[PDB]
Amino acid sequence: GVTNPLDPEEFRRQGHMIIDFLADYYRDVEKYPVRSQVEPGYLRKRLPETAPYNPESIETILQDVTTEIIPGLTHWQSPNYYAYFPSSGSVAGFLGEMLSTGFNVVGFNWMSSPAATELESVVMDWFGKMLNLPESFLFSGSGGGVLQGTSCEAILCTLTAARDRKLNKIGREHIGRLVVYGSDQTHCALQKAAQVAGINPKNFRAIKTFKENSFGLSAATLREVILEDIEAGLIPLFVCPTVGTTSSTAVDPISPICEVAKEYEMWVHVDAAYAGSACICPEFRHFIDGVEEADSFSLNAHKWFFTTLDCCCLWVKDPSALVKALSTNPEYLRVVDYKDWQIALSRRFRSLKLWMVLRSYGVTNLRNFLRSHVKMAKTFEGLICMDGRFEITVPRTFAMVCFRLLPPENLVLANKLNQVYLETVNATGSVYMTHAVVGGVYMIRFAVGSTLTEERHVIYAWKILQEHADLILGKFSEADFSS
Amino acid sequence: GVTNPLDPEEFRRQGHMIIDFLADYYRDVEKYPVRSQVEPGYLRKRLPETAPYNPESIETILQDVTTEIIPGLTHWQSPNYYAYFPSSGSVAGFLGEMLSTGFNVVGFNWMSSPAATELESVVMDWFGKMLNLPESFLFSGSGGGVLQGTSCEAILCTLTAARDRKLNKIGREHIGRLVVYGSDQTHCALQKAAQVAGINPKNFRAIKTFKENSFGLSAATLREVILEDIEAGLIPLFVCPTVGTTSSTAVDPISPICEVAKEYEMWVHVDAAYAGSACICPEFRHFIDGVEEADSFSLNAHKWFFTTLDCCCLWVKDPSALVKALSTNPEYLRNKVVDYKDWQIALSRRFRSLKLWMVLRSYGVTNLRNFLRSHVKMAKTFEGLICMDGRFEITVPRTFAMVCFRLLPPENLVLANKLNQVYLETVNATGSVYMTHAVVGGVYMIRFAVGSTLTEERHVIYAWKILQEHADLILGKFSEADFSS
Repeated sequence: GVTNPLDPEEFRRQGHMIIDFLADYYRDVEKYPVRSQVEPGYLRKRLPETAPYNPESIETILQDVTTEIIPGLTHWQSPNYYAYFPSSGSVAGFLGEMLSTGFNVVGFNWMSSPAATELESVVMDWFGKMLNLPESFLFSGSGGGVLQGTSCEAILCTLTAARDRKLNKIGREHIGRLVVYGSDQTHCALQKAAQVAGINPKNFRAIKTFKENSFGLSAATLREVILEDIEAGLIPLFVCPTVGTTSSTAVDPISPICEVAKEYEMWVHVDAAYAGSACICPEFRHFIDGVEEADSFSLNAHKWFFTTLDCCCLWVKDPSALVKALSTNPEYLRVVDYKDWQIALSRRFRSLKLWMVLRSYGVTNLRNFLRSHVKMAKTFEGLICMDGRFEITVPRTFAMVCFRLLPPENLVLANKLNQVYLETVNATGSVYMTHAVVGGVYMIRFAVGSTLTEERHVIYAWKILQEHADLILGKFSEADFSS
Repeated sequence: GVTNPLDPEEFRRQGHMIIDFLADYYRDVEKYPVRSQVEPGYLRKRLPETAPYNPESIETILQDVTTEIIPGLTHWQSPNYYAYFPSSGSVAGFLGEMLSTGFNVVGFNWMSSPAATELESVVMDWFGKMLNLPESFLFSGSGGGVLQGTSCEAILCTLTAARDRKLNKIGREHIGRLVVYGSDQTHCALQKAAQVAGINPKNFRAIKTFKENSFGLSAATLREVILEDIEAGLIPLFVCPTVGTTSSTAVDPISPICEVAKEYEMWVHVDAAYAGSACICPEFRHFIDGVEEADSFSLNAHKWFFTTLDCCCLWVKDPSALVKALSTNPEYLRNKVVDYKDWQIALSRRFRSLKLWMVLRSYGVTNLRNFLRSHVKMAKTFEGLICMDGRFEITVPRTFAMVCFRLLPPENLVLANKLNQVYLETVNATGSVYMTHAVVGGVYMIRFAVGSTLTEERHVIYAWKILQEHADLILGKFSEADFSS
């Protein structure tokens, strides 16, 4: 009569069906245009306006996924996807999420599933030791790590913990004097966290960075701004140095910044959402030097660690600061209770993803995975440098190369040349790159991180960039870009 | 040579293994004790202290899942799980997450995956119309809906939107005077949202409720507290009436609450995290009457709508109020294609619309209505068995598929509370069933929440049998001195 929506045999049959559907997708993803070519509003036209009253077959639904959903996808998993930062995935990460979705437990507390809490603390110590984090960040020592969804939520929680730590000493009425510090390259997640956490919009600082420092935040500039804020009656609270900025993969020097922060009793959060995973490699560990003097450190394992979206790894020195700000149990009372470390109460079993990746691939293969991305980007950088019509705009640090086509007021023309040039390349659907404007310079970003990407795809992307460079420069007139 | 971590054939091979592993789990879940019986710290001692340098096989990991992970699980998917609220799942919803994790796109904006944005707006209109929400909550009309992870996140976003709307008019310096209003039964997600949003802790209100009103918030009591706050120089900002409270599934009357809230220009968010999905059935739609006068409305589709953890559904009359607070564009550009990241906290959004789309299509409105109805019937059946046993008592009216009850002794309250605490823990310790409790109005009561998808009538009857046999056991050897401590 009525089949249970979780019937084991129907789960088995349809599950095998979708596995085959997805394996075919990874096999054929290259045939699709990378950036979706549908028009806004395409899907509402093709779909009914109301839910169906009677059930539809999984066979019919899967066909609609092929005809209606897949065209409206920008294929982050395409090997020719080089936009933004990678949606780094893997078989192991996918299986860990499906085991998490299969068990479907709610990690509201330890008792709700003890493994969903204890496995998280183990793998965060695993990951932290591979990162060579100090014992002050590990359960092994005096710290701790927590898995979250995104970096914005992680930054939000460390910010409220920093806010509550200061306001509980000086009074809640001073919230309108707290200043949050970033660079003009810091990701929009910091400003959003400050807006949600009640920081005054006029008290967010995006400190100017300079080409002479490759747009990394100078501690000398940070101290100048703090003294200005202190003279204006404000209270410096929070600074967020970034390793691997999203625009140009700039790197803020953590140790000089923390030195300035301790003088003014400021919380330091190190944002390494993308590049942090590379410090698993000994030759890249120097990029987070000085993290031992910071209060919190975060990276997105879904960006450059194969887990699949989403898995944010947050290490803190003082988890009590998170609990004091995020727990709802009375202030006096304020086993691990992870819900008091983050926003989400109905936590997902995210540690399975990280556990699967670490076990299925091991430290050695994971290092070489990240190294292969960096090496393919180093090759792309070498190909650019051998073509005198191009220019590397900032030093490459982690697997992303920023470059621009040069023209054969001059900056505005060059910027327009690269916007048109990039746009014709993306319009082919053969590859996908995004851009950034750093120091007034419109530059193209080539971020090699898609798991399916091999050297032949990077070389193929170089061929298309060269062919389109031949096209635009061959018929170049500066009046065509002087508008 | 090393194989690509996303190799299609290896994905196919290992994927089929997990599907078989999970199907075996659903087939055999009844054999495990529902509440995990491990000791704290068991896992750290069975697992290595460092990550392995060399790869391990999926067959080895899977065996470790069986011997190390599964024992440390409390099986929310067990048909004998009646604790808290359900972790409502289904085949269709699991497959939606599978396709979402398989495509693994990032819904940062419309261009990053147009389908990941447009499908969400379609299905939210689908669900909203199934809930008979007014057009002011739909994209067809004046409003819109957004999919988030959890209701606390959804309440936080809605609260900061209400905060910014007020503070943009009167000035940011008045944040220390804003007051957030809830009942003493309101879920702690509201208080957590107020703590994050910068609301002063002494300006959070947990207004007292009374057994005479089944612990629903009285609009007259709410108006009394507001006048006290106004007379004390405070600014009432935000009230969150609940349909289906967590402890006793109480329901707050929405219409008179917004009437009070309209008088003092307050934002109203209707929290229906658990019970909200039931109102797609016309005979339960009356429970959210008055939502036409609220500003926002939320339910957890992972709680009672089969998606899977997690899927929170938030409808708002004015999405621009969310954009004004959550956008990082400068304030003059927010002051004017959907960009869902500005409706919520998450920037790197997940393709959550697949889950909801899959559930709605694979089962349809009629079958989905009957799924929820069957849970209510089974709970009403459980309620009937309780009344026929004179040793038990129903403590609050049953509203949506959760029954509150307690064992009665042969103050009396302290002894009765201690009796039910011992009684409940002895039942949960068997591992045959799992139910949690709540102290409402000074009364310790046991909660029986029928929502796990695999739960059938035989499981509810089985749980009633377990409760009766323990009742016979506790009361057969009853002595007042055994509980008067």
